[PDB]
Amino acid sequence: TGQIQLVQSVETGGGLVRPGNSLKLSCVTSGFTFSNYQMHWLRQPPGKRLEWIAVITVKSDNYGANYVESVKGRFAISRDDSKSSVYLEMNRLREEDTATYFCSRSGIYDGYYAYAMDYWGQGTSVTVSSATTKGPSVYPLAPGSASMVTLGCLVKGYFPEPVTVTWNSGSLSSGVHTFPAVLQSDLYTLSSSVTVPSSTWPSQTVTCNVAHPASSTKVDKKIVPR
Amino acid sequence: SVVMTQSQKFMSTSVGDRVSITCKASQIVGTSVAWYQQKAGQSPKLLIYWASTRHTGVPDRFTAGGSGTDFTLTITNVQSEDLADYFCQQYATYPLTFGSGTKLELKRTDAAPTVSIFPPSSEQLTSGGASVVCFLNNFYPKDINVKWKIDGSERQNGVLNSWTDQDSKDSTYSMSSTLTLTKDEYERHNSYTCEATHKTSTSPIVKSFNR
Amino acid sequence: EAFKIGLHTEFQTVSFSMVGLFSNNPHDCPLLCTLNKSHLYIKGGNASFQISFDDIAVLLPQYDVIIQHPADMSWCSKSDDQIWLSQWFMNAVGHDWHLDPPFLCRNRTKTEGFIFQVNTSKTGVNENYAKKFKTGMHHLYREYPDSCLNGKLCLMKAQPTSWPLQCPLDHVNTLHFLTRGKN
Amino acid sequence: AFFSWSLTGYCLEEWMLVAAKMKCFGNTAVAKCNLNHDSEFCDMLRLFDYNKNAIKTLCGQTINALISDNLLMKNKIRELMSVPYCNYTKFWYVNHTLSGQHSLPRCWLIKNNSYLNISDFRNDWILESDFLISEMLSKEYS
Ligand SMILES: *[C@@H]1O[C@H](CO)[C@@H](O[C@@H]2O[C@H](CO)[C@@H](O[C@@H]3O[C@H](CO[C@H]4O[C@H](CO)[C@@H](O)[C@H](O)[C@@H]4O)[C@@H](O)[C@H](O[C@H]4O[C@H](CO)[C@@H](O)[C@H](O)[C@@H]4O)[C@@H]3O)[C@H](O)[C@H]2NC(C)=O)[C@H](O)[C@H]1NC(C)=O
Ligand SMILES: *[C@@H]1O[C@H](CO)[C@@H](O[C@@H]2O[C@H](CO)[C@@H](O[C@@H]3O[C@H](CO)[C@@H](O)[C@H](O[C@H]4O[C@H](CO)[C@@H](O)[C@H](O)[C@@H]4O)[C@@H]3O)[C@H](O)[C@H]2NC(C)=O)[C@H](O)[C@H]1NC(C)=O
Ligand SMILES: *[C@@H]1O[C@H](CO[C@@H]2O[C@@H](C)[C@@H](O)[C@@H](O)[C@@H]2O)[C@@H](O[C@@H]2O[C@H](CO)[C@@H](O[C@@H]3O[C@H](CO)[C@@H](O)[C@H](O)[C@@H]3O)[C@H](O)[C@H]2NC(C)=O)[C@H](O)[C@H]1NC(C)=O
Ligand SMILES: *[C@@H]1O[C@H](CO[C@@H]2O[C@@H](C)[C@@H](O)[C@@H](O)[C@@H]2O)[C@@H](O[C@@H]2O[C@H](CO)[C@@H](O)[C@H](O)[C@H]2NC(C)=O)[C@H](O)[C@H]1NC(C)=O
Ligand SMILES: *[C@@H]1O[C@H](CO)[C@@H](O[C@@H]2O[C@H](CO)[C@@H](O)[C@H](O)[C@H]2NC(C)=O)[C@H](O)[C@H]1NC(C)=O
Repeated sequence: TGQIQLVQSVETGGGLVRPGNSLKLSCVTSGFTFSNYQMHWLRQPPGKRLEWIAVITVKSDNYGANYVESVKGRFAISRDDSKSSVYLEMNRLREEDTATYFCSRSGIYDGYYAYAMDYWGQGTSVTVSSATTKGPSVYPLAPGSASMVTLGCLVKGYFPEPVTVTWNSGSLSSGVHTFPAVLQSDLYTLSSSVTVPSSTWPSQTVTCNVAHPASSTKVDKKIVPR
Repeated sequence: SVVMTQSQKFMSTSVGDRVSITCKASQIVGTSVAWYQQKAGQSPKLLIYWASTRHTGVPDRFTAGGSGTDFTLTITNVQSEDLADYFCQQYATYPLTFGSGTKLELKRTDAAPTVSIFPPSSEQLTSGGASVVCFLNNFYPKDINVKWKIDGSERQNGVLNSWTDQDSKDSTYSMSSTLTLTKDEYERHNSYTCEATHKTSTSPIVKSFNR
Repeated sequence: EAFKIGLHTEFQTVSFSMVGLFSNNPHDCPLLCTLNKSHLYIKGGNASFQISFDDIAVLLPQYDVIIQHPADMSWCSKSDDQIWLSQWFMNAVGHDWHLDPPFLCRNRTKTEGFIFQVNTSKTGVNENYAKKFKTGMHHLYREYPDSCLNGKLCLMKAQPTSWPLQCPLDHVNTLHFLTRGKN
Repeated sequence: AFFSWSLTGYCLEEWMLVAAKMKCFGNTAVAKCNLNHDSEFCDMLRLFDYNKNAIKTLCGQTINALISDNLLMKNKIRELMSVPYCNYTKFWYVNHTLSGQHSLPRCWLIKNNSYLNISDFRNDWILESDFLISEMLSKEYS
């Protein structure tokens, strides 16, 4: 047989859902007899450790399933052996279910069946939030005082992630530091810095280019000296 | 639930050294332990199972041991490709639980932060807000403390701090601090100071602005 | 094979076929076969177990089902054949449900699979039990390849398996299993 | 309470032997099997006969009426003491080719998973070949 492959997907809609709605993840496999292996669903929340969610076994054991306590009654793991696929239906979603979800396979180890995962899916980001899509507000950061000069670009009040920040359409690459976004009041905030020579600025124009695809926002902010 | 404790969140090393990541279970789990590697939050990679058996395809740089509650993953002759996150897992009882994780970073010579303070923009003041920014770029090690002095008084209400991971080229870290006040409270005062404390110098590095 | 002892008398042989003995009967009789030094097998009814010996504690007393009385094995499996074969095996090896240490099985609600584990380690306070078990295995398996060394940890695990179609048929093992199985 | 499967010229079917060809043993020899519980050959014959009966008329309820428990225990103890023992598989007998009279087959013992060399039990088939002659002349005189 060929390459072992496990590819996840969202059956209906995208990974962004509101609190209270449903969501069905799927995971299709190839390269092994799917009907002979037990399949698991797990999730990794941002900042928190990996959590086991569910397991489903084979036909010999009547497609039995086991769940963690927090998802019992809300989640349902299923499998279609004819399509070599495993599915996780998630109902009554809460903001605490925001995580990267994984399907995984468990096999036999040293001659004994155990729940160590030997193959994983690529991951499906799932965000449960009641925040509304809004483009960002871009503010330039210039120093008040007059070899190397560091300038900035502040991107505040946007949802959802991500936003793409560049400096002069990518011309300025060395000396650029873009920091991870932080969530406050259900809106995201980001800062970017660029270090250009005293010859480059303010003699030549330095402009940060911010792109938010969800709101279709393309902003070019030139940093003007104080 | 069984708690798999990895007390070292980060661990630095150099190419060629030998590194040892530990894991401690809150309950006795025998040898029902697996070790996994993960990069950039992507799909994890099975490395060790039954506490001491290496998975097929894993280089022989990875070994592991332990039985009961104390388990240890050892990487001899570390390579650049081995820099990643590593975590343990027990499968002795439901629910399966994993360790918090240990990020393996690259050891580097010390560097001091470049501090730069930025007053709020005029466009932001028009919108009723005022964000004072402070960049601290390219430092090593990552252990830094940042304080804010508004007219001398130390402020902690409104601080938003964002840290970046170790850069792939210079192996340094960077950080941004942001004070989000209203326009009125911003105009209430005159001087703003960003103070940094790093082990490169005992004197805290200060960058301030007026008006 | 044959040869002549005199000119009128002759030495001759006759060999029985175990294929015909175990194929032309409708009674489901237990099969005990030794495939190699590390893997033993036992079939009974619709149940079939691979028996192995190593230092891996697949089960732990804190998390798995402790078996102290045959009835306790109701939680080990959903197939009555597996429970009955496990009880019959533990009876045949000579396990005393009254005075011997309890053994372990996996709860049937867990989905790893059926399995049961006996300490069998020939060390310390277990050494008497480990001896008796050994003796039992010498009666149930002809030329029993003992893998449990002295002073070492050697837990036995029995788990479901497909019967090896290439395992030798030995009826002496079945006879010993049927005779010792009485209780 | 005799509790011994009576056999009652006994011929062995093709599926019973590795020779894949029927083999008949005289009445005088199989008559010794009746109520004799120190012959592995008779125990094997009783097992095969009980099986052939059952597929015409759940396992191991009448086992002690087919095999001798003490003989099985003896052979197991001999295996464990690293001396030759019986595998209940191959059996040998002496046959007077002229008249067709033969002895009751005895077990061909094994040691270290190998059948004993013939010389290593010659005293057995010499003695047997003696007794056979003795019981042929006793039949001729009757
Ligand atoms: C009681 O004890 C006796 C003696 O130990 C056993 O008899 C032996 O049984 C084994 C199997 O348990 C037999 O081994 C097989 O023999 C084949 C060759 O046999 C021929 O050649 C030998 C001499 O070399 C003659 O003695 C014999 O009569 C035959 O003419 C091989 O083909 C086998 O090897 C292959 O087996 C499998 C088949 O699927 C393959 O997958 C393997 O890879 C391998 O190539 C095998 O070795 C042995 O021949 C028997 N000896 C005899 C009859 O003298 C009894 O079986 C035992 N009774 C029990 C256990 O109930
Ligand atoms: C199957 O049975 C076997 C044999 O009974 C059993 O293995 C033994 O387990 C015991 C524990 O029950 C081990 O006892 C240890 O032995 C040595 C002396 O030989 C001591 O060092 C130990 O005590 C010290 O160390 C402990 C470490 O945590 C401390 O807690 C303690 O305070 C002491 O400082 C301890 O008594 C014994 O070594 C093993 N033997 C072997 C050969 O492994 C096994 O656990 C059973 N298996 C099961 C039930 O699955
Ligand atoms: C005793 O027999 C068992 C059972 O295996 C079966 O019988 C053997 C005699 C052979 O004919 C086998 O092909 C047959 O299936 C043997 O167990 C098997 O051992 C092999 C080799 O060690 C194992 O293969 C390895 O398995 C791991 C995990 O999959 C991989 O890392 C390796 O790539 C390799 O394939 C195999 O898993 C194992 N099978 C079972 C069911 O246990 C056993 O080795 C044998 N012992 C001796 C001493 O001969
Ligand atoms: C065998 O297991 C059942 C089920 O246990 C639950 O599921 C397991 C997979 C595992 O996650 C356990 O921790 C779960 O409790 C046990 O029966 C349950 O017992 C619990 C309390 O222990 C009770 O709340 C449930 O209602 C019970 N469920 C049922 C269906 O009866 C059972 O006790 C276990 N057997 C033994 C011998 O331990
Ligand atoms: C003892 O030897 C005799 C003589 O070889 C065997 O009887 C012969 O069997 C063949 C068929 O195999 C017949 O064709 C002959 O006519 C028979 N000769 C007789 C009866 O004198 C006899 O089978 C042997 N006995 C055993 C138990 O093997």
